[PDB]
Amino acid sequence: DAFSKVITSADGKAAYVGGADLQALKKFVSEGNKRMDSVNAIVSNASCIVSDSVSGMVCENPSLIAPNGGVYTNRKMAACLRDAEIILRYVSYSLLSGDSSVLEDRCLNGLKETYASLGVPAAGNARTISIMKATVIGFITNNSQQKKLSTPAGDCSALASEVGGYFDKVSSALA
Amino acid sequence: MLDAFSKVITSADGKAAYVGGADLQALKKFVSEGNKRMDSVNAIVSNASCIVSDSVSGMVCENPSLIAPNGGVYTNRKMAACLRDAEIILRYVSYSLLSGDSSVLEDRCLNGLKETYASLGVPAAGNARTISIMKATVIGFITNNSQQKKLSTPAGDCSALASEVGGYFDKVSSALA
Amino acid sequence: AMKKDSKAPCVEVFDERDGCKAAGTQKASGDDGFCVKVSMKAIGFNAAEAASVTKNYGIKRFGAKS
Amino acid sequence: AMKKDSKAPCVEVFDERDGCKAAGTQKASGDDGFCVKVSMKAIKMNAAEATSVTKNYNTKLL
Ligand SMILES: */C=C/C1=C(C)C(=O)N/C1=C\c1[nH]c(/C=C2\N=C(C[C@H]3NC(=O)C(C(*)=C)=C3C)C(C)=C2CCC(=O)O)c(CCC(=O)O)c1C
Ligand SMILES: */C=C/C1=C(C)C(=O)N/C1=C\c1[nH]c(/C=C2\N=C(C[C@H]3NC(=O)C(C(*)=C)=C3C)C(C)=C2CCC(=O)O)c(CCC(=O)O)c1C
Ligand SMILES: *[C@@H](C)[C@H]1/C(=C/C2=NC(=C\c3[nH]c(C[C@H]4NC(=O)C(C=C)=C4C)c(C)c3CCC(=O)O)/C(CCC(=O)O)=C2C)NC(=O)[C@@H]1C
Ligand SMILES: *[C@@H](C)[C@H]1/C(=C/C2=NC(=C\c3[nH]c(C[C@H]4NC(=O)C(C=C)=C4C)c(C)c3CCC(=O)O)/C(CCC(=O)O)=C2C)NC(=O)[C@@H]1C
Ligand SMILES: *[C@@H](C)[C@H]1/C(=C/C2=NC(=C\c3[nH]c(C[C@H]4NC(=O)C(C=C)=C4C)c(C)c3CCC(=O)O)/C(CCC(=O)O)=C2C)NC(=O)[C@@H]1C
Ligand SMILES: *[C@@H](C)[C@H]1/C(=C/C2=NC(=C\c3[nH]c(C[C@H]4NC(=O)C(C=C)=C4C)c(C)c3CCC(=O)O)/C(CCC(=O)O)=C2C)NC(=O)[C@@H]1C
Ligand SMILES: *[C@H](C)[C@H]1/C(=C/C2=NC(=C\c3[nH]c(C[C@H]4NC(=O)C(C=C)=C4C)c(C)c3CCC(=O)O)/C(CCC(=O)O)=C2C)NC(=O)[C@@H]1C
Ligand SMILES: *[C@H](C)[C@H]1/C(=C/C2=NC(=C\c3[nH]c(C[C@H]4NC(=O)C(C=C)=C4C)c(C)c3CCC(=O)O)/C(CCC(=O)O)=C2C)NC(=O)[C@@H]1C
Repeated sequence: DAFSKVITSADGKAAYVGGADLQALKKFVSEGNKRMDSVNAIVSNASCIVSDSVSGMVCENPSLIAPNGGVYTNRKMAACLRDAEIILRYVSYSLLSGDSSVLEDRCLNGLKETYASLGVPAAGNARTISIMKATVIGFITNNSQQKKLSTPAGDCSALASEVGGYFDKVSSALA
Repeated sequence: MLDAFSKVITSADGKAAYVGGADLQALKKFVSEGNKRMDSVNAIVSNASCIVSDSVSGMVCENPSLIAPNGGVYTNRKMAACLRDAEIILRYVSYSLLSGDSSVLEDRCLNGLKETYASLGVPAAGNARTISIMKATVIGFITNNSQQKKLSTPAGDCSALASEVGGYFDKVSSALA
Repeated sequence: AMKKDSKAPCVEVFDERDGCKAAGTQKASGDDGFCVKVSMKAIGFNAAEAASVTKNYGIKRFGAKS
Repeated sequence: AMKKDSKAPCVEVFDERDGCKAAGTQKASGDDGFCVKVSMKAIKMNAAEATSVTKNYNTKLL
């Protein structure tokens, strides 16, 4: 409940879990150690993941940056990069905790409608999420070409599938 | 005030200075090519992490003994201290470019540094290469020779500022050789 | 419900088994080198990154697929 | 003298000519969109970056 209460607290002030508490938390979800490396992969690379994904959305559809475009002007581009990071972080928290209940409750519930009212395009979102998904899976499966994780060698395919499922939850909600 | 930036160097209050409007217009006029100069400083600071990482990485890849036992950056503790130093130096260079002179760089960063490195066994050849790559990288951004990321500036010629920042890196190299 | 306040969980993972400690960073009980920190913060706009994406979106980096 | 405290000038440069403002960021005088911030800060060690260089140094930027 240590982390859970951070989500619902008024100030969202930091909680720290170490020692026996952390040991117990790790025992409650599958593959606790690989799971922590996987969460670390996401958060340690958050800026590049978000930047490459939004960049790919635009290079696939450069009209998004033309006048009337979804990310025309720095103000809109910045709001997009922010949302990408927000979603990525709710996904990182889902992988940490072993379930998507907070992602669905505090990130996805109402998001499609909010985007509808703003004219935030579903096709662009779909591409951004698909790239974020591929990037994260890339790191976890040793398929990233520029930077590899500093972990013992082994197989993290199960966690890659799990996190893929969390991204798919986002994609489904926004479709 | 024209000492807005320089007062921060000697202050003990731990407070940032913010300079805008007329005060900033005066500080930009005080040095050459004020606007291009701000873009150049911005290029350094906005990319500081990647500049430091690529430079230290190139030092190691050209001389991998640096990361073997007894090596200059063997263990994460030593590697971290090195990346920290590269950043400190890069930042004093960024301030030299902002202020238009190397006096603070020489006084607060370089004065006594070679002695410290000698006592610690921080290898001069490795340091020389990290500095030369940082120099090359910064000049690359400023001169539109960066292939992975270009600056978002009006098009033009920044060769004078590239030469000036190059001189600042050379002060570092000469002090540490 | 999504609260439109830009707040998201910020997770940090620490592995200090190498025994390197920084002063003043001990925030929980434990000596096995592991810690996880979570806070809930508003995610801020980053003008620099936005400006860079606008300029550089057409460049494939990181050995990525098209 | 170099003081051995790891403290360095941290410079930030702002160009807000586009008119986009964030609340609580007005800390200097001016309305032309420009600002420079300078502070003296201890540059902290970064374990994550250190670990990454140790692992990835032999890869050139792609
Ligand atoms: C800040 C990161 C960069 C972005 C973003 C970008 O667009 N360019 C960036 C960096 C950059 N690097 C250089 C030059 C060099 N980098 C290295 C290290 C690299 N080379 C290696 O052999 C290894 C180890 C496998 C590395 C990690 C080196 C050696 C250089 C050349 C330094 C010199 O000229 O003496 C530049 C400059 C332009 C260029 O591409 O050379 C930039 C912009
Ligand atoms: C976090 C940055 C990364 C480091 C460091 C690293 O080693 N890899 C990194 C990112 C990464 N990206 C992908 C995959 C894709 N990236 C894009 C966008 C890119 N492609 C384009 O055509 C353009 C515009 C010119 C871009 C900016 C795309 C489209 C993909 C593929 C997405 C998919 O597979 O559907 C990965 C995954 C592994 C890979 O290299 O493909 C990583 C790890
Ligand atoms: C896929 C994600 C990776 C991969 C990961 C592996 N990690 C393995 C073991 C492991 N990792 C840690 C550190 C981790 N646990 C924590 O509590 C924290 C911080 C809070 C972190 C960062 C530990 C302690 C361990 C176990 C002890 C050790 O071996 O060092 C691991 C080994 C298998 C396993 O233990 O299940 C793997 C495979 N490896 C890969 O190749 C991909 C890229
Ligand atoms: C080399 C550094 C670059 C390059 C830079 C150029 N910048 C030019 C003009 C310019 N830049 C700014 C923004 C700058 N001034 C500030 O006060 C601040 C923040 C505090 C910043 C970031 C302004 C206001 C201007 C002038 C007005 C404008 O044109 O927008 C410029 C034009 C020439 C000149 O004015 O001297 C150039 C060439 N361009 C390059 O190609 C390399 C990469
Ligand atoms: C609109 C949402 C923009 C955007 C703006 C942001 N600016 C941020 C920080 C910031 N801006 C300035 C310059 C401004 N303040 C002044 O006093 C003057 C001139 C007199 C100007 C031109 C400063 C000094 C600061 C930092 C203040 C501080 O250090 O506390 C900012 C904050 C980001 C953050 O909190 O990390 C934002 C969001 N950002 C965008 O991406 C859109 C395009
Ligand atoms: C040695 C010089 C290392 C190094 C260490 C640093 N760690 C930093 C922050 C930090 N570390 C932890 C984990 C630690 N605290 C605990 O309570 C427990 C377990 C019970 C552990 C394992 C935490 C929680 C923190 C953050 C503290 C906070 O949130 O206030 C740190 C500070 C970095 C910075 O301030 O920027 C350093 C320097 N860093 C290195 O590079 C070498 C290898
Ligand atoms: C980027 C991949 C998208 C894109 C994104 C944009 N989002 C914009 C505004 C916006 N986004 C949200 C949701 C955000 N706030 C939250 O609290 C959470 C979760 C906790 C999320 C995910 C809100 C509520 C808003 C409006 C209010 C605000 O910005 O705080 C936005 C600005 C649009 C506009 O003003 O017209 C953009 C551009 N845009 C794209 O084209 C791609 C697909
Ligand atoms: C990286 C390119 C080098 C490398 C760097 C190392 N530096 C180490 C320690 C160290 N560095 C300084 C200077 C630094 N402190 C300051 O206050 C300022 C400027 C204001 C600077 C530039 C000091 C004073 C120290 C010692 C005290 C401390 O660590 O804070 C260091 C650790 C060495 C050791 O303990 O054996 C390293 C590894 N090492 C390399 O191999 C490349 C060439």
